[PDB]
Amino acid sequence: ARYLGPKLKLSRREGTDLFLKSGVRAIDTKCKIEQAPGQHGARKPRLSDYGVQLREKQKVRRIYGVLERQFRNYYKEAARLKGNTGENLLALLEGRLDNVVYRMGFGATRAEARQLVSHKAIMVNGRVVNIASYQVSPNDVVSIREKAKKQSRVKAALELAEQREKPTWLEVDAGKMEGTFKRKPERSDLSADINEHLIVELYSK
Amino acid sequence: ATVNQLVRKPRARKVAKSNVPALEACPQKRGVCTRVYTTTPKKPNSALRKVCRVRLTNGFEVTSYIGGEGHNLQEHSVILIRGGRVKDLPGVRYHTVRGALDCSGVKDRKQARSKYGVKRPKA
Amino acid sequence: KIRTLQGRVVSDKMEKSIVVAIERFVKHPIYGKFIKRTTKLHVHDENNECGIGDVVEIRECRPLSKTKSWTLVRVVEKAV
Amino acid sequence: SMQDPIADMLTRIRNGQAANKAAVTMPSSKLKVAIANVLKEEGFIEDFKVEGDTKPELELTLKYFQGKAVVESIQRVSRPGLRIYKRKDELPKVMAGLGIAVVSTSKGVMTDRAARQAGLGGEIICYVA
Amino acid sequence: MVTIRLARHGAKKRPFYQVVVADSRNARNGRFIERVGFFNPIASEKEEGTRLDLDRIAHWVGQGATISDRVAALIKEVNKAA
Amino acid sequence: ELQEKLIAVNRVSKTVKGGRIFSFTALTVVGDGNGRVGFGYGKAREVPAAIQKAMEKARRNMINVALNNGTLQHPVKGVHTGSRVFMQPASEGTGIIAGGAMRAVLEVAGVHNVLAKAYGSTNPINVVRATIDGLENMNSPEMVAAKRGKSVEEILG
RNA sequence: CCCGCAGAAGAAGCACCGGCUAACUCCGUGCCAGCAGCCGCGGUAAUACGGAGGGUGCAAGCGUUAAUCGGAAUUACUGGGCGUAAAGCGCACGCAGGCGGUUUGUUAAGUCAGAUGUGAAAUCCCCGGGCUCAACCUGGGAACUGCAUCUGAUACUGGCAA
RNA sequence: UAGCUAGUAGGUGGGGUAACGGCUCACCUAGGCGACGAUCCCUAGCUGGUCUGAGAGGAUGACCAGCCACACUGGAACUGA
Repeated sequence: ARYLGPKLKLSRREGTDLFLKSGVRAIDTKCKIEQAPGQHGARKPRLSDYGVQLREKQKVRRIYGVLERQFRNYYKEAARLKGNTGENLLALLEGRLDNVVYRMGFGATRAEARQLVSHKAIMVNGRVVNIASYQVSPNDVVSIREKAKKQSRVKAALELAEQREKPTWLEVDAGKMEGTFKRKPERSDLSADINEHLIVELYSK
Repeated sequence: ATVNQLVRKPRARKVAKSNVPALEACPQKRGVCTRVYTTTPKKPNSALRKVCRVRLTNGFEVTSYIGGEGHNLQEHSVILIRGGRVKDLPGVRYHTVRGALDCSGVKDRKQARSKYGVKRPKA
Repeated sequence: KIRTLQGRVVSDKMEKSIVVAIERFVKHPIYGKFIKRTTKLHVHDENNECGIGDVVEIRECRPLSKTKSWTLVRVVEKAV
Repeated sequence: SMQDPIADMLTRIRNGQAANKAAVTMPSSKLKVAIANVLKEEGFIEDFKVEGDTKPELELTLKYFQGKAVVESIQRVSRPGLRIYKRKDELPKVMAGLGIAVVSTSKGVMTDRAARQAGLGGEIICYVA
Repeated sequence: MVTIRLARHGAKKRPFYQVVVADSRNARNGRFIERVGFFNPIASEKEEGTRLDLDRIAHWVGQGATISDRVAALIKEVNKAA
Repeated sequence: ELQEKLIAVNRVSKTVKGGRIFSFTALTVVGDGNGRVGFGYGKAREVPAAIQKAMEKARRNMINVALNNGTLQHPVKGVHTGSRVFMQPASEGTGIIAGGAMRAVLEVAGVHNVLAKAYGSTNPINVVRATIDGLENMNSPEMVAAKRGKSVEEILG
């Protein structure tokens, strides 16, 4: 159900940094980015109007590591929800348990965060959950279990979070390792470079 | 138009018939597979297509195309018959499912081995 | 109050029974046109108090034969 | 042979708008006056005269805000060959609400907008917008 | 014969009983007159777990409705006075 | 700031005494993304010149369309030469639901909603003239109130 | 369901890459072998055949076949046309049927408003809750666009009378 | 598939059914249905529902539930509410 592969080649096909390999070294410096998705990566294809829809749909999927079957269910849940469909779909992706712990800074990458939550290291509301796709509600609190605490993986990851953008929909203390989910993320709170406009259009055909 | 005429005779639907008239609502059937032979295609193409007539277990007598390079069918060896025409040979409406009861997979097929009934290479 | 239905007499030579057609003004399920439909009914009555081709009054009653589960109430605007 | 006197209004108005005619005339009736009164207070027609003792001629007077026609499209809905009736919750909104729908309700002839606050619908006479 | 009994619903190993007014000649989850509440055997302390419409139950017993063993304990379990 | 977009490129022939001499015809639309659209057909011997002659024709053939804060005002037909273009107001439609040569002329208008549907012919050249025809004849409540009613409030309920 | 042991150890394949449709080269064969849903490829320089490499899509599933709907506004009630693309009967009379100028009174038959009964439960939708999340279950509401009865409205259609 | 029907349509009287009823017999009347499709042929369990469809519609009736019919085939009756 996971990718399990060269998670920097996905950034080369999309032509942008997907934060799949953030880690301790901030700048990547070993990617050969924008010039080798494959053997014929130097050539620039025509990239027709269906292609810019498929590349946009895959790019958000590569970032969060969500497969097509689970991502399509997120779109149907965003369609039935009130308001803008693209806003709800990004909120649903931003409300995932494996995503929010990466937003807390307990994981250097989302794959590291997805492995951390699966190994029963997330201790939410005093109730342990190992499901990556757990949709967290507002005014909830997430923590780290004592059996998986301070084991040289998360302290190497929380010191990497001050060079990040400081999300405003959640608060991190990093001393008690207790993270709270204050509110649903807004459109201006996220990266703001991704275009959710092309996302809805592709599923309508 | 003219709705008053419509209540005297409603809109008749375009009734359609399938291209594979062998027991509708059925994926595959097996036949006793007599007279394996060859047929030259229509004029825009030129070949020696391996075709086969099939006496199905339902009583129908139809001809089917044997996909892949080479087969082991002769007058016997009941095979599995699935739908799908050829657009090269007039009359052929079906295809033989290679990898079935009595027809083995095509030798030396590394790509598209789910089709033509070819198993995974050992190493 | 009893549910009474109108209707015009079709056939009379039936020996103390009568055939009355009831016209219903129903809308088409699909095209939406209002087509006047006909509902024939065998109506019970006395020997002959209403002729052929006139409007009568009908009410539902106990079945009285293999047909004719409806009886007559009164005759209004009789035949000419 | 002159089945629908309401569509006679609608074809004369629509042709009156394309021909740039200032006024049109037609034999009047009680229903013809009622729809003309609805169009008068809505802004499609400034005034209409009903002169005539035994053969009244409903003299409509068309307006033009610009060189284009004020009455863009006007169509007959409740044709005599196909009667159309709508409930209070089924009243249509012609042209996203900014175009009226003349409806014959139980309280008289008025627009679809006026019928909704009346809480009762009726026969949709026409779509004028 | 009118009876007041439980209808077995819910997923496997998570039973949910709906107390219902049905005829004894009918099936367990079959034809019934009307439902009068529910009962949760595997319940929690959230808000509920047993709810019956006691005024409709007392209406049926005046017409000869026989109360089965579990719901009779549930009628005692709901504790009309407290 | 003009948001250029090529739609389709077709190769046409003339069939002259020497033989077939080919030519390329383009189809481009431009629009500032605030309510202005305009198309230029263009034709030349080669593709980049046929595109470029369509660049200049679209700029001088722009038309103004009033938008309802990013969507069109009311549902409308757009019939033009066998192409029956129809669009619904689709209040917050969340993404352009439109077909071939329907998306390009709309995304330059500056929209992100409204559903579209094309009936009859699907020829790219005619449908882009059908969309502009459907867009230009539309009126917004501020000038519907001028032509009729003489009031902005009572015409919209 | 919880705790302890050991170690990444026990766990990734399937289809496609000429256009439709996301993805390219090379090698071998040469209208042969073969592909193909359609357009069509293969004639000794094949992104269409077979293989290799690379990539694309999906994922404990992936392709093919079979069946329904959609696209198909190619049965058009919503929502098509009949001069030349398929479509005015050769023409006329005329029964049933369909529609019908204008005014007044009456009826409420059609139409509309309200109320009542009913439209089983389960299913759809919305607001919540419980299974570690989800699937799943469940509470309430909405809905079930329908039918019957009663009380009214009298504008439009119909009946009656002038 | 343009005519079908002779206990067939109705009436009087008798019998019969938990109960009306040609339900069943005697007599009389010559009636009854059908172009808003009777009779005949082919096919089919019906519905809440399911899938698809923006909607209208279209196909469908596996699973859950309500009703019906069947219990090797044909026919018949007893017991029993």
